Amino acid sequence: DNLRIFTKGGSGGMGYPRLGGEGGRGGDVWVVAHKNMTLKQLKNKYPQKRFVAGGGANSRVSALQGSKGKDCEVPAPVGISVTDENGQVLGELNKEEDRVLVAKGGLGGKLHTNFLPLKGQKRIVHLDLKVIADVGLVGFPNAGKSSLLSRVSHATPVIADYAFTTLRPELGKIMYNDFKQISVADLPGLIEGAHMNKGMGHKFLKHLERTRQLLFVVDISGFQLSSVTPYRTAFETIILLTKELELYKEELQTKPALLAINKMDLPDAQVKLQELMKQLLSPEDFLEKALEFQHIVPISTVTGEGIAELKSCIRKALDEQ
Amino acid sequence: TDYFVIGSGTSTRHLHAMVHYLVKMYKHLKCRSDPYVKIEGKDADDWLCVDFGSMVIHLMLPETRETYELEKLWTLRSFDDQLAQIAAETLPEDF
Amino acid sequence: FKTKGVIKKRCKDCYKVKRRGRWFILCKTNPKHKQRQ
Amino acid sequence: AVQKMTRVRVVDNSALGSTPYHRPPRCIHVYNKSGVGKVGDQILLAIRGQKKKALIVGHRMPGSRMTPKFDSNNVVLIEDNGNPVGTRIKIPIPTSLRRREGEYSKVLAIAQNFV
Amino acid sequence: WRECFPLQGHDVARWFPGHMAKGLKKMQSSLKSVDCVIEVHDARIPFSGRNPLFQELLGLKPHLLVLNKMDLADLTEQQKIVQRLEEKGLSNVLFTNCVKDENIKQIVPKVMELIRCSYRYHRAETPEYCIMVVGVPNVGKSSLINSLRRQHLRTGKAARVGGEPGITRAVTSRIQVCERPLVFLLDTPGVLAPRIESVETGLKLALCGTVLDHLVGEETMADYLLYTLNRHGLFGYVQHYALASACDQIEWVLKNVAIKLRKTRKVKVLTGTGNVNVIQPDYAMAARDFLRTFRSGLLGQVMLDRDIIPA
RNA sequence: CUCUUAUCUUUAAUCAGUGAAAUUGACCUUUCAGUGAAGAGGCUGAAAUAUAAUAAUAAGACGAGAAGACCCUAUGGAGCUUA
RNA sequence: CCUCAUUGGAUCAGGACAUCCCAAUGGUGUAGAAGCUAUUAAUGGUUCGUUUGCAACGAUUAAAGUCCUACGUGAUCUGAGUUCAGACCGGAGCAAUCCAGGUCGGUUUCUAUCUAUUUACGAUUUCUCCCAGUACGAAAGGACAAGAGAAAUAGAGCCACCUUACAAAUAAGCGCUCUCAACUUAAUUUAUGAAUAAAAUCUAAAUAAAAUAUAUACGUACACCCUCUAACCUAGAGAAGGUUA
Ligand SMILES: Nc1nc2c(ncn2[C@@H]2O[C@H](COP(=O)(O)OP(=O)(O)NP(=O)(O)O)[C@@H](O)[C@H]2O)c(=O)[nH]1
Ligand SMILES: Nc1nc2c(ncn2[C@@H]2O[C@H](COP(=O)(O)OP(=O)(O)NP(=O)(O)O)[C@@H](O)[C@H]2O)c(=O)[nH]1
Ligand SMILES: [Mg+2]
Ligand SMILES: [Mg+2]
Ligand SMILES: [Mg+2]
Ligand SMILES: [Mg+2]
Ligand SMILES: [Mg+2]
Ligand SMILES: [Mg+2]
Ligand SMILES: [Mg+2]
Ligand SMILES: [Mg+2]
Ligand SMILES: [Mg+2]
Ligand SMILES: [Mg+2]
Ligand SMILES: [Mg+2]
Ligand SMILES: [Mg+2]
Ligand SMILES: [Mg+2]
Ligand SMILES: [Mg+2]
Ligand SMILES: [Mg+2]
Ligand SMILES: [Mg+2]
Ligand SMILES: [Mg+2]
Ligand SMILES: [Mg+2]
Ligand SMILES: [Zn+2]
Repeated sequence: DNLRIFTKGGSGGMGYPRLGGEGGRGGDVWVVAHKNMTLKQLKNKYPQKRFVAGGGANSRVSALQGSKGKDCEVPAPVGISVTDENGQVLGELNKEEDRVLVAKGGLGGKLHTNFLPLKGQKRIVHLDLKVIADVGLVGFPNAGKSSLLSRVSHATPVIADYAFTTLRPELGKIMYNDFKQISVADLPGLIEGAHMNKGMGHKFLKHLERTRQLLFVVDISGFQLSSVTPYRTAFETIILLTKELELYKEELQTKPALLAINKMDLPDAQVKLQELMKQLLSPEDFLEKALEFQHIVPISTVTGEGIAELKSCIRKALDEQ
Repeated sequence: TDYFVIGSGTSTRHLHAMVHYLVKMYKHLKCRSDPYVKIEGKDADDWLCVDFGSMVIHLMLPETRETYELEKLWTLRSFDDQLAQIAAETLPEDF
Repeated sequence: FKTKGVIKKRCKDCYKVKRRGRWFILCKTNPKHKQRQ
Repeated sequence: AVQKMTRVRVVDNSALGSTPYHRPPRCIHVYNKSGVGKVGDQILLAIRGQKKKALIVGHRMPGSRMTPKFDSNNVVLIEDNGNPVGTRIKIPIPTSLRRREGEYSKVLAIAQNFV
Repeated sequence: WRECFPLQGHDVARWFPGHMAKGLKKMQSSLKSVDCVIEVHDARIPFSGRNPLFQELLGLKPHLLVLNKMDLADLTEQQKIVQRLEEKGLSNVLFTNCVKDENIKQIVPKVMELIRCSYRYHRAETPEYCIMVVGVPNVGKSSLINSLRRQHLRTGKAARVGGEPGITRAVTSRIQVCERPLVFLLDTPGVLAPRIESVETGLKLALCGTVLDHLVGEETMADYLLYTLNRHGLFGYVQHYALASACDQIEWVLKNVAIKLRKTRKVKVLTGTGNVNVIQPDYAMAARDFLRTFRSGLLGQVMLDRDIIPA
């Protein structure tokens, strides 16, 4: 849903000397808002991604002025954000009837001025619908997010046994007795830091930016996860999660979020769950300000215990904002 | 029809679910000799009407129910307030 | 099946046959590789 | 039989028709493969600068035996989604509309008198 | 009193006859021999109509805008109009009344000075300054030929001036206008656009008389007068038509106007027992006369484009 | 006009009387493909084919007519205007 | 130094296929649904208006194909244009006049001699219902084949009703009824199996099948050798044909 598109502006028609006059401005590319469904059409149908515009007609005898060129248009999903190849946001077609001069048609060739012809501008433009889910799932590897999504919905999520798995987030809409559908997407387990784009990186972390709220899975087994030798406690993991989120974007931390305890089935996990109750809330033996939303519910995905309880809390927060 | 039924629904999604369930049960529940019933108003987003052989069911949203006021017309056959406002006329020349 | 003037194999698995008066290159692994003369 | 350019009588209580206007509505299109329109056939009116869908509920042309021939070409206005524009119909409507293939239950609900 | 004119479901005003197409070809072929191009327009409509093709097709030559029919328009904010027109890229604009030769002298000096800045290339040696006038129908485009024909040459009318649109059909030959600068004018048929922008602009563009009224009916337009006339506050129709008091309903005012003018028709109405022909007051005739008074300026000065110009 | 219909009169048609006109190299006067100058009943190669009427249609015989149009020619005219 | 002049429509259509819809298929960045691309196929069909002088739009449709027939077709009809006799403006010329500049007005007739031609057929498309709100799909959304029912149009007929006439015993449509079989193939897909050690290979190898549109193998219709003074006829221009206790 983060495809890319190249375009080329029409070239300017060359003028006709001895008072023939100007040449038609080359055709320009205007991305035009239409039915939101067009995104599937754009990426798949008309696979050639180069949108080119007709160059303006050359000035003819009798001093005919140029035809002004033939424009080109891109139907796009509503709510799309138009960004440059470099990632700079040119604009967003948030509303309908929102055309954008993405590419510039070649300046009309004029013999009287300095330049006889002029070629049209061509560029790479990213047009992307990064998943705008109602809430998003952010967790470290082996958290259990895919398993959590597996049971709430019927999505057959890829289960990440090892890190760097489930690279593409899987969108799942959660049905409710109220007939309200809530879209939840599970991205892959993220590494510590990632401000330098290490490993998985923060490239997929733009998907969370779109999501209105954040869902935090907290694997109890992750507590004191030896790994190479970080041995991160869940308390540490949350602190790292808050810190890394702030570095990537300050607003991400401010955005509404919920907490989802995982892997509480084991009796030791229940003892750790009491430790989880201890960690955060009241001050502990700390090893900046950080945020605790307190929308934390104790559940175990593998046993499917307490899953129904969490569902309610999520909907309450959603209906609120 | 023998019986006229009007029932409100929470939302458009709920309306579709109720209509589909009734038709599914209708086919299952005997009616082997009896013919089939169409679902009308699918193009409409707030009012769906299904006409069985001897019963007619209209499912609509609260506002649509309030505007049309189907209950009043059939309860009060000729004394409905909206009907009362509809008078008769003739066509005389202007002088 | 594209009807082209010259038939050329595009992969190892592609093989050639002479059916119904014409030459075909048929590839089981990749059906895109099918050509008719 | 209703055709293109016929003059029609709106038999609703809807403001679009009810309001007295010097020009009656005229049919612009008949939704059939046959250009002719009979009872139960939709048509597109040109009513007060607006293009609006409508349904024929009676006409002056003779039909098959045991059906009612009206003295005016009667029509009801329906919204684009198909819901009737007006909420009441006090003029008799033939009962054939029930069994004709199409969606007529909504109009029948709004009609008190049947002939 | 109403709040906003209903525009839902109404269609756009498409006129675009064939002569407005064959004409556009001749105008293109005539670029050879045109030093400057003059756009005439209706002062009541500063920012509407305005066939975009003229800037596009005829943009090669330098341009000058002459807002005509200034007498029957409100120009209290003329200063404001210039400010925004400067933003549009129309540095030089002229207001002129053709019938009473208002400000028509100034046009030729500006055309002279305007041409001096430009280049002439192939025609640099010709001593005759030939310029060309274009615009939408019934803007005084043909009249402007005559007003300058007399103001300078003091000779007389040379182009057929008519009330209804479409009088001048094809691109004609040159018409001599002045002797000292030796300025000739090329008269061309009025072109509107292949596609007007909005239903309202098209509705306004019919008010001033730019498009044949029967293409709009003359009944979805009379209503527009009452709206804007009441909205703008010009309560003059009451006195002119001796109406009881201000109103905002066509069926009522046109009922009064029809009675005042003693005009009635025999109209077929369709009742429930069959068609009947009944004598009735002419709603159609009143709409025409109500329109024809407005356009004659006896109902007051108007600024149809208001709150669009200020901004 | 959608979308035509019925009736009566005229004409038509059959019987009786009278009796023209343009037109006509000769005709025992076919279809298809080819050839040819946009071109074929008649030429080349295939094919079709008892003989004569009566009443209908108008694709063709570059169908028939008129002092029609269009360009060019003549050391052919004529009307009109002049510097 | 400048330049510039046959074609619409109506009626009836014959044909090409370089296919617009309908039908059979290969591939896909084809999950379903929508699409894209290519092969095969000429089957029947391919709308009604507004402004228009060439386009410009509106509302529909399964689709509103592209071309050839001397604008296909004026001894079938019609509007322009070529283009004149009258008359105006604009621009020329001393004038007469003139302009490939505007505009308004404005008569082509034909009895058919020859050729040719004038008496059946075996249906196309669309929508709804069912399968089934299922298969599929995270949801959104949402099929195929199989099966039943409605219409529209075309073709062929009819008059019990209805309608319009003859202010007749009739004729019409706006009324009513009926419409189907495929032996024979193309793209394509299978099965068996050599050249070619395969437990390969659909085969311009020998073989076995399935699979568009077409069509006439196969059906229906027709089939009789036929008196005729005359009358009568739902038969007819004449002649022919039917009927006659
Ligand atoms: N004991 C226990 N095991 C669990 C629980 N939830 C998930 N797991 C186990 O965790 C294993 C590792 O994969 P898992 O973390 O579920 O996948 P993921 O959510 O996609 N991981 P990632 O965070 O990297 O995307 C799974 O195979 C599953 O058995 C739980 O509540 N309890
Ligand atoms: N009041 C007033 N009327 C004017 C003025 N100029 C022209 N008119 C009116 O406008 C009409 C003439 O229009 P005209 O000059 O032919 O303009 P046009 O645009 O060339 N005509 P067309 O529609 O054919 O293109 C007459 O009714 C005349 O009285 C003016 O300055 N004031
Ligand atoms: Mg005789
Ligand atoms: Mg012979
Ligand atoms: Mg030949
Ligand atoms: Mg021969
Ligand atoms: Mg004879
Ligand atoms: Mg002939
Ligand atoms: Mg000589
Ligand atoms: Mg001589
Ligand atoms: Mg044909
Ligand atoms: Mg083909
Ligand atoms: Mg002929
Ligand atoms: Mg004849
Ligand atoms: Mg003369
Ligand atoms: Mg004329
Ligand atoms: Mg006359
Ligand atoms: Mg003429
Ligand atoms: Mg003959
Ligand atoms: Mg089926
Ligand atoms: Zn291959």
